[PDB]
Amino acid sequence: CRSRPRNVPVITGSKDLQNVNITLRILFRPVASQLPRIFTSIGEDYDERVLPSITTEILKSVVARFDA
Amino acid sequence: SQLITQRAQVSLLIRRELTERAKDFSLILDDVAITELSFSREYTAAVEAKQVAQQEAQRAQFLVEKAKQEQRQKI
Repeated sequence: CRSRPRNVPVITGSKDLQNVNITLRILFRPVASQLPRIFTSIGEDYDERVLPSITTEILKSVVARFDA
Repeated sequence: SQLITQRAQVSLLIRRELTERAKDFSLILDDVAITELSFSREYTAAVEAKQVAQQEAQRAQFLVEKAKQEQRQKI
């Protein structure tokens, strides 16, 4: 339940449609109380199932609206 | 050019900003410096070419002095 940083690169198309490579560091950690549920659904390895999806979809959401 | 000259303050500012970025990552920064700053090919080469242009104007100035001496020599 301590903290870990995770780097997600995104080759995002900008407004002028320039393929810009942007590496985002997300520091993160789990939640103390709901670690039971976290294992019932996901397991011990909660982190890796999540960070890439949200981070890629969202850097795309952002830099899509932004230019090179 | 400022990154090269004003580089001490470049170090200071980059150090403040990375200190604030890396504090969230649970590590302690004490002493850090910016050490490599190179630019591709052309600034130094063109500066030296400008120096050579000035010194070549002077070289042609003494070509002009030998033009006086050939002036009166061939008179």
